[PDB]
Amino acid sequence: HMRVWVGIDDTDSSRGMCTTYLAVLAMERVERELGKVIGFPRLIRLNPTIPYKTRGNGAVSFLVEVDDVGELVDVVNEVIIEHAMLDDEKTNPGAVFVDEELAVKLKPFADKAIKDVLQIDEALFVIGKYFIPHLRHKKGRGLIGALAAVGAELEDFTLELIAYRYPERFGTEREYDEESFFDMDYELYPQTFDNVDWCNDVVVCIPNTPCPVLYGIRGESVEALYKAMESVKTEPVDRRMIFVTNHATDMHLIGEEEVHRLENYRSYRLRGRVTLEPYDIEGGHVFFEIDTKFGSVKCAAFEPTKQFRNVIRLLRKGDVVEVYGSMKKDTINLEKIQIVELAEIWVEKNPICGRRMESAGRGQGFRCKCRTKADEKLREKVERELQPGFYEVPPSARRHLSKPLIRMNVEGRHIFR
RNA sequence: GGGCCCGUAGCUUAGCCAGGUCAGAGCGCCCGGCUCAUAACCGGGCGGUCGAGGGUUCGAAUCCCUCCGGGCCCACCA
Ligand SMILES: Nc1ncnc2c1ncn2[C@@H]1O[C@H](COP(=O)(O)OP(=O)(O)OP(=O)(O)O)[C@@H](O)[C@H]1O
Repeated sequence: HMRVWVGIDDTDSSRGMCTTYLAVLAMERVERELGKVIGFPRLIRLNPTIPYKTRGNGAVSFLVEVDDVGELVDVVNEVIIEHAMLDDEKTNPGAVFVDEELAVKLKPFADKAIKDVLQIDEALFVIGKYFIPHLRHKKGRGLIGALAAVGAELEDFTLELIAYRYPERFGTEREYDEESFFDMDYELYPQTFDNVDWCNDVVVCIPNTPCPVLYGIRGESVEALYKAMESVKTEPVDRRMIFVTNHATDMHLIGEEEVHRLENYRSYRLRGRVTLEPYDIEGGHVFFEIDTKFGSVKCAAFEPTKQFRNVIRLLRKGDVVEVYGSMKKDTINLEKIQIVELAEIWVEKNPICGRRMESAGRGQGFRCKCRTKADEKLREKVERELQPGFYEVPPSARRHLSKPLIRMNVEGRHIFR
């Protein structure tokens, strides 16, 4: 007997199925034909800016205890040769079978696949250092996510109960009783979180894709996911599995503290002062700029962000903030932001008398219409509405890796349920 | 004492000095849609009679008179 970590990635299709699903099918075969599957499988989300991602850049791995690693590999290669969309060109699968003892040695790699950008060669190099049995299909871009999935270190993590439909019910649209999910959220939240967007009315955990996935509930315990699991009404649940994921951890973010430049296709946490004030563009798309330890940084607050814009617009030149987000097209697409300090803002106004006064020459104060005389203008402090604290985008906007403010222990949280 | 600017839906604005689809548009808002691929025109709807008053004309947001409100400049007196 031996302990081997199986890792899989890039196997789905635009029109195809899910990668967690194929890992479940392989698991079943391992469980009854080769040995046992130890504990909960793992869904490790990686760099959410990769262009190759089919929709979320999620990779899968699971511990196994088989008698002979050779058969194991064949068995898994098979499940791929049958349930993997090898047809598409956006799908280049890869599988890894690393010995448990060796998993740890991959934390640096997985880490680099989550926060930065890697290359197929880099994955093949790791494989080459420990002669890790692997499966490279076509290009094999999957070997990246595969290794990562196994090496990814979870110091923090959330759980996710994923239920799949019956095969015949595929393609067709899912049938379910919405209202049951709110009863569910209204009864288990925060425990189970990011499952519904009230102030935007939506059920996020229920996809609308070709994927076998019926629904997918996130929580902080099996207890919650369990209570939730039965406390909901939907079509009959065929297969179902609970995954340990780095979902809602911010494992992708890079503190400014730890780097010099800021490259595109990466995410960070920065502090800065609004140099240029907020502003829209067709579609409800808000933008602004902050002065940073790097220079002039621009922040995007796209429409899908909803109620977030209602806060961002309130930002004024000179405010101190902390922006969390990924950078693409040289901009930081806000996922959440902290309002550290607010800059007061005054206004110049011409005096009165009867009524208001005008300007009498460049250096000659102001005179009435009311025939009077005054020297200075009416300066006034304009109280703001915006307030310091942490503001995040709404549930329906959340990105898998994005840590919801409900999980963070910081004061000044304005939570959007 | 004189000389200018500017005011079109809640904002920001086309059109205005070539007056005859008297009202276009982006944001907002109301209402939907997409998606648990951070996402640079996703939609529909309501919404202005064009600062106020007045005059010319077959007719003005659109040319003229003046007023309200914003705001500016040059001189003079001292
Ligand atoms: N940091 C990275 N650098 C380079 N390539 C990466 C990186 N992270 C992931 N990849 C590659 O991006 C591709 C993602 O494809 P994949 O099909 O896994 O998307 P998915 O969104 O995970 O699919 P699904 O969510 O439907 O199961 C894989 O080849 C993965 O190896």
